[PDB]
Amino acid sequence: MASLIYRQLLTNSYTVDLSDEIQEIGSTKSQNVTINPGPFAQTGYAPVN
Amino acid sequence: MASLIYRQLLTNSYTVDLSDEIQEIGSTKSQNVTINPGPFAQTGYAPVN
Amino acid sequence: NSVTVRQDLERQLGELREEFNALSQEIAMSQLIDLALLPLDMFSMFSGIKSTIDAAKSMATNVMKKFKKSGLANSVSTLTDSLSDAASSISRGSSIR
Amino acid sequence: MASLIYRQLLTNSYTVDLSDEIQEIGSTKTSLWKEMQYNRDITIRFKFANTIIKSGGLGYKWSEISFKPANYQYTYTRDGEEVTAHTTCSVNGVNDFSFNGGSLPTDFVVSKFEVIKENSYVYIDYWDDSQAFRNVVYVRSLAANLNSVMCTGGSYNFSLPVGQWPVLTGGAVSLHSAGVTLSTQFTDFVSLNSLRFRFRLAVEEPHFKLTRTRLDRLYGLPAADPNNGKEYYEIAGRFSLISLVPSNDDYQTPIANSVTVRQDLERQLGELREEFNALSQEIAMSQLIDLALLPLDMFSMFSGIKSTIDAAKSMATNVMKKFKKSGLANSVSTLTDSLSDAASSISRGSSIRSIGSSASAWTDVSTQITDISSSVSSVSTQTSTISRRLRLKEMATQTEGMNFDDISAAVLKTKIDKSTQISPNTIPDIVTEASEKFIPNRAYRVINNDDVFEAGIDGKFFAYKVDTFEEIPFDVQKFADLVTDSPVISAIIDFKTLKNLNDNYGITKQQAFNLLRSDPRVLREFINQDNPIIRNRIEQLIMQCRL
Amino acid sequence: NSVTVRQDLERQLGELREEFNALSQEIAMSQLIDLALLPLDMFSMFSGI
Amino acid sequence: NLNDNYGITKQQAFNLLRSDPRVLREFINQDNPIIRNRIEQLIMQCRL
Repeated sequence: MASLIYRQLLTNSYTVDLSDEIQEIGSTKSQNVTINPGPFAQTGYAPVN
Repeated sequence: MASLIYRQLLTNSYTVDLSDEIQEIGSTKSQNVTINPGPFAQTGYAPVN
Repeated sequence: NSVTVRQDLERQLGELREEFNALSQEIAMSQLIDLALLPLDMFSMFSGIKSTIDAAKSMATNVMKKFKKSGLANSVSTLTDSLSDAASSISRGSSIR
Repeated sequence: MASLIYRQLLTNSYTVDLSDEIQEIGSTKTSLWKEMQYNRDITIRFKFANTIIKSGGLGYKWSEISFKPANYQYTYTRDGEEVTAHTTCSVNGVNDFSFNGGSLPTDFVVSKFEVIKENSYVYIDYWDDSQAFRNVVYVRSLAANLNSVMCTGGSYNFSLPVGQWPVLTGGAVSLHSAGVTLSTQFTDFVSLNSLRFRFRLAVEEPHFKLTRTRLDRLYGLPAADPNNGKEYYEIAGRFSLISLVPSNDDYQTPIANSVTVRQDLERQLGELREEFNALSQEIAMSQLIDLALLPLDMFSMFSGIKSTIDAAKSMATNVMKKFKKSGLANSVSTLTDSLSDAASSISRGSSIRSIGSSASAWTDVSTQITDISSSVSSVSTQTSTISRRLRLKEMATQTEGMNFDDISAAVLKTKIDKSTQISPNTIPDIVTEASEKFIPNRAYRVINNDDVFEAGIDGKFFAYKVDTFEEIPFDVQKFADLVTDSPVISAIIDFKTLKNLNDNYGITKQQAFNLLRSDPRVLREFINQDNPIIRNRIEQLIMQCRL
Repeated sequence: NSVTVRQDLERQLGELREEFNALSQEIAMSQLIDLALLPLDMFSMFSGI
Repeated sequence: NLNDNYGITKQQAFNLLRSDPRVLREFINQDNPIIRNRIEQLIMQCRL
């Protein structure tokens, strides 16, 4: 029935995962960002003459 | 109640094979993965003698 | 960039099954049959899952994979092909009763 | 029964898209058959290659360090025999690392630098010489147990005009085999098939560093020296194979090999139809009716196929994607469109039709246009058109009483399981033809408060009473608009057979009620005991389904 | 990188809804009733488009 | 409201079950009763 067809449309969700992993595997590159420090020391070279 | 639950767990055998095939063939044709250098410049005293 | 990750193991299935029965033996009664009338789906059968760590799709696929090798699947397949062959022609005239 | 089989296999035609896209992206750039056991113990030797390219100038900039598919050989001694092997390697899903020294032309820089981590794969193929290696064109299943290898990496150094040379040491990836399949391989125009091995990865503790560079504690085997100056990589393991051979009719003569695939059999269509006519001529008496009750889902439809390729489901649903070329999917699409757009146009679409009893699409849209035959009446034409349309539709939506597609798929299964010569790639046309070419002309019935009539796609039609049997004169419009909004009874037993059966053998009331409403219970109970004339009618009807 | 916008594709539905209303004003009266009776499935709805 | 028109003794046990399209179709096709207004507002009642 139309309402039953609507519930059927709700049921078959086990294909969206297949679809988007298909999208991902044929998609562009992956990447891995790296780590960075915080504050610093503000040093120099005093005894120069 | 359960009738259709066990019906659907049994019918989707036609889809599980598609799933394993597509995951394998995607594993075959995966593209390259490139890391990012990061927001820093790594330098050093190169020409020592 | 560690040495590697290490998947963890799990206890043998016997203790799981016995404690599963021990958990069954304190189920409610009226709400059980109250639930036993609503025919849900294949979807909400696995809607509420714990921590869903990139697992729901793979777990559903694994359920579908493992379900077809059960005794019930073999029994229904032998049912259907046996009746198809029986109706196909006069294949078995009279061997046993 | 089989009505729902056709419905949900048609609805599950949205899955053809994933298969089509993945297949496109993966190629961019009784039995008369017997199986042989094949369990030959195996081991394998590996080898890795590399490619290095510098940039012209002062010899300070380096462009790419990359892997490359290599192929070696070795001489095997197992079971007291000698065999030679050709093997090739490959890799996919490699991570890319880089190191910039700056811009001025006196500093070291490498642009592309591939290293393997826990996201890649390695591919291996065999070339044996035993007869097991020659029977790998038709295989049922494949499995292999292999031992892991604790592979490592070596050390490479550059060379610069001034200063001591930069070195690059270390590399370590463990291997774990998971998955075996089939492929082809060639090196000297010797193209013939082989089997593939895929592996998962794991890296170990050693540090793979670069000297005097702001770089340390790299994890993963690089492409500098993946061999440590060694020769091969010893990996042993079990192996299984259950391939088959196209054996002859006899039993004393097996075959020592298998010749080839893509053989030009492709046997001519039309010569694969008369044997179905014979099979139907020796089909059954009543057990097909027993078969015509259980709804045989997609799993049970192809449970006993016994093939070598699992893509049968995708093609077998592409077929009810592809009735676009026939008149099944086209008919449902067109008539759903007609009902849909007739439900929105009151201005023009609501007045451009013919007349039944009221503005309905199931009756007057049937009388759209058709060139008339030599000599017929009028009412026959409208009855034929409306019966044809509600035939094509009401069958595929819902009804009461046993329906004709049930027996249609019944004869389908009786042919498929008792075929004895069908390839996995000829069913995706037999199913289409049988869904269309069968069921040529069947009549339909509906009950209305002791008043009942019938018509079919032959130009014939009658009307008669329930609790007696005589003809009453026919009318059109009230009958049309009462069949518009009622479940219909697929007339398995037509009017003349009912009249003859009542006249000769008599009938009780309960039998009349449960027979006029297409209940298979009374049908089987009646044809089982003594096979009267309607046994002839049903044998003709199952004879009628020609192709 | 770009300061990603917090809205996407709404500027189409925002104008499409009113013409939905305008066209739905003049639906038929008897034909949509029996348009509901046939169980128009997942394939049928999305085919004739 | 409709009970001013008779429609009784076979239509009550069906239209009260509120599930059969047959009797409502037969009413809507020729009678043009209050139910026509009811379902017309119902159709309008789902604006979006």
